[PDB]
Amino acid sequence: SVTASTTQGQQLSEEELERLEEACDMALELNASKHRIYEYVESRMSFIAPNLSIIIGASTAAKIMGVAGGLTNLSKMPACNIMLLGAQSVLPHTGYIYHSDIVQSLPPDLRRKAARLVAAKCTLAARVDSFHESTEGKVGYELKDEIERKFDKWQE
RNA sequence: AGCUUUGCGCAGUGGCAGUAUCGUAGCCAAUGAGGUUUAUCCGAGGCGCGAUUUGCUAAUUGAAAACUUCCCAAUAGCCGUGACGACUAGUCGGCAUUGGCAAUUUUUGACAGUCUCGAGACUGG
Repeated sequence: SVTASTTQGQQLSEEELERLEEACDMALELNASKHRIYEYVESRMSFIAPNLSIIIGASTAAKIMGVAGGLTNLSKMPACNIMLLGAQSVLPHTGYIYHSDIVQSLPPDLRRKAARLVAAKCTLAARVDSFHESTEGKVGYELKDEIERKFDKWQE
């Protein structure tokens, strides 16, 4: 309001205002579509791979389940490849679980090691939901408590 | 029967030893430590804290450097002299101590160097 009192800006057209209006309307369409996709992918990924979704987050769980080629290919991958799963001058030897929110929830030098912590345990989680045990996700909850317990252990 | 591999133990030669060797009871660690190289790859301990027995010998200071001393008194050659003694003023033997013992015959150095085949020669300017 303070800088709308002094804008130094000229008015738009009617075509310019309606062009910006439909641009903002399709932008809200893209935002609501993104959140609809997010809700569906978290629901169906908590059904398909509950423990991996609990550890990493179900969108990144779906990304590393897809680029590996499903759960039954994600299990028989080691922990040192699921770290680099989704890789490609921005950061090297990084996968989809380096740019996760739970691996960016810490200082920038605390990052790489944390990737190896989230890659290993979720690999266990991936193996745990390659067979259909722990459908409620208790292995994911226990391992995720272990993850952020180690994160709080490293932090001050 | 011989050869031989791997791990461990013992001893020995040699090498290394504070960017070395360990402890860790605190935490983490193959359910993955730690990764800038080659990363759909590698794979072992890591971070902190804390360390760096025993016998022998030398040397120094110190009065004393840790295994059951100092001090006084006396005892442990010959020419003269004094007595005692012996033998005829003289001689001899032993004992004793109240002066002396580097000037040719002795005990305060004619010795030292050299040369020749047990024996001699040369020099000491």
